[PDB]
Amino acid sequence: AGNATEVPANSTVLSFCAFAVDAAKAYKDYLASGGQPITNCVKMLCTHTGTGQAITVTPEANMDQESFGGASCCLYCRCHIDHPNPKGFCDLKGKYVQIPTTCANDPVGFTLKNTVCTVCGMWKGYGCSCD
Amino acid sequence: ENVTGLFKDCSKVITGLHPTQAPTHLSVDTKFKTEGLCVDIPGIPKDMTYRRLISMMGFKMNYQVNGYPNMFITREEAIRHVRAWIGFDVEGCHATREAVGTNLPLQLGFSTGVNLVAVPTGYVDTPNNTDFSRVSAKPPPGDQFKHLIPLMYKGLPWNVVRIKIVQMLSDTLKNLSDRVVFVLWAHGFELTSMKYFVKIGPERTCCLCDRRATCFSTASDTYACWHHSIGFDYVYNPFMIDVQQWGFTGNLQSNHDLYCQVHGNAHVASCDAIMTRCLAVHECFVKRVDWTIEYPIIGDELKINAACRKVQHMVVKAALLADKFPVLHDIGNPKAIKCVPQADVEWKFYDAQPCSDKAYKIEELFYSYATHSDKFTDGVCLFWNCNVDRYPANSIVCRFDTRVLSNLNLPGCDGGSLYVNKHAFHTPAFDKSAFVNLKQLPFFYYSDSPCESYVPLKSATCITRCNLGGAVCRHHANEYRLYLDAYNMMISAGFSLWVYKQFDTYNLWNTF
RNA sequence: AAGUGAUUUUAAUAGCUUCUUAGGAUGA
RNA sequence: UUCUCCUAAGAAGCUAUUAAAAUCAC
Ligand SMILES: [Ca+2]
Ligand SMILES: [Ca+2]
Ligand SMILES: [Zn+2]
Ligand SMILES: [Zn+2]
Ligand SMILES: [Zn+2]
Ligand SMILES: [Zn+2]
Ligand SMILES: [Zn+2]
Repeated sequence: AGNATEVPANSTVLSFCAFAVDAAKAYKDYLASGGQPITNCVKMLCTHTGTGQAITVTPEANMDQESFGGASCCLYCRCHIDHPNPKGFCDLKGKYVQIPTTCANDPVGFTLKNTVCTVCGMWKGYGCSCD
Repeated sequence: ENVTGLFKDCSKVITGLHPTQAPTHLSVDTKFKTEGLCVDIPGIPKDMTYRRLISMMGFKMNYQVNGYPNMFITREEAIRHVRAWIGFDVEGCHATREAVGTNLPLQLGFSTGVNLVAVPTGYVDTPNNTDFSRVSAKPPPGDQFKHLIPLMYKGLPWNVVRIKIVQMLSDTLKNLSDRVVFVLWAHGFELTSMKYFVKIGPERTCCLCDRRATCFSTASDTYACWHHSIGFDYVYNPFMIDVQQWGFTGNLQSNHDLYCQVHGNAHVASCDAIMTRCLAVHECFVKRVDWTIEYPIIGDELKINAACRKVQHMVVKAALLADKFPVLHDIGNPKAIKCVPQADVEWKFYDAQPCSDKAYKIEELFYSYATHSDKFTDGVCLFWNCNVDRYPANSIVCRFDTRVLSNLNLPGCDGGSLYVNKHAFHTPAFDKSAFVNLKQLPFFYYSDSPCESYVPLKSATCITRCNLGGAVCRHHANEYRLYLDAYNMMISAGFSLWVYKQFDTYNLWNTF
């Protein structure tokens, strides 16, 4: 035997979110007490000069952007739990995420906080110039 | 190593995963990996037809977060919370076809002797989300476990067994405590079983109540205490301890079987939970009474203790004033509290061990029948709440009957039971062989208080000059009825009183 | 086709220390 | 002849990785 896919560093934080009625606050309240961020997230050697958009089915990125694997940033999918949306379908699974390169280290964090805008297709407030 | 066993793929497929639909850097297949960083070739299409099994084996709960309490507790507070110990042992099966490399909880045994047989369900990965469905399973090979042959072939969906876990727990611990301390032995593939019915979070409060929160419901988002949990599914915030880490050697059945001689079974998961509890009960409370860990009041504690003190102050005074004993022996009283200060006997202190005070010259001895059969021949020996195998021929013995079950008398080790009432007393098994030299005591009431001036009571059990006369006085009727209340309440509590062979109730009459 | 973890022993390999040998060059 | 440094060889150890006997645990 059986193939293994996790490091001993992620043992504690994955165990916390597994038993959690509020997985959102649970992870947020881990980083709150300075727990180290979730590690070994899939990453993409993106050509890095491309159309900047929130989530994309094809790899793309800008100078200010960093492209990630989709199923890796869903804390739910990463922790193997149910998705609190309807249709029970993760939206992230199926696309590439483009994080702004400043908070690029903890990618699971960002998706928990800000969502996409459906007027231009950018993460609202981080370049979604709908001034 | 630097690679764990949690979430290990149990898939029987050779290939690995696309960039998307892949959890971690290791779950991505080997094809894309150029410069430690995957790249999406246009060619290989990502899968739409796959189900794949995830190994929920080997959790680890070793955090300290600012708001959430700890699952794993210490023995210090575990000993203070003895009203909440529920054994837990599971027995799973191996994943066999189209998967391999994990185990699925099949039989769930709890200390209250209720098995649960559950259809094998594991968490399985899909191209859309994760799922909770059946798995192909084969009972492990062995002549140790064989009764598992038709057990797998029948099974209750996991949603129905979650209701029974709360249905069971909420019945026992409803009026014993407000928490649950799961005692485990293996600590591993028991946490895997707890994934199926446990939830933890910040400390909430029971809606429609005022207590702590200890039960979860995912239909109506409300959390309940025990008495108000009807219809809920998950368990809230449990606590768990592991016995093997207390410095034990080797496997399980041996080390329990040094003390007890009853616990055993074929291999039933219920009989595993009983031994695991009997181990900690022995290990912790069988050779001391700490006197320093007080316990909360559940019910009738004050009244039961007061009645016990009253009857003890009563019977010993009656016996001494009847038989004119020169010397009175006393065994087992930690400190020196004279039950009847207004006596003539010399009250020597045949205590088990010196307890925090040398002021009243308490001496030290342990009592056994074969050792002290001919040591004490003068007067009568007071064995109040003693634990000796056999009592001598001149004794006033008040031994707790362990065959009576109540919210006060928890089950214990070696047939003996744990009587937790403001303190923890581990009395051994109540056997008739201990009272071969003794007899039961009749009920009576003897007071020297002068009579002063309603329903008339005519009972020869009470001994006063007023009732010896034709008319019974209101200065003794109420005392008689209150003593009767105390006596019946304490016998219902479970204490059993024994007196020497030569006890005569008529010898009290001529004292008047 | 093959359950789970821990401690173990040896072999294969890499990294580094010290020691010894040989070579080179500097300086007395 | 002495000093330093470098190259290589031999030794022992340390930690890291890989594969193997047996032991303990479920
Ligand atoms: Ca176990
Ligand atoms: Ca067991
Ligand atoms: Zn998801
Ligand atoms: Zn906008
Ligand atoms: Zn309530
Ligand atoms: Zn036992
Ligand atoms: Zn009277």
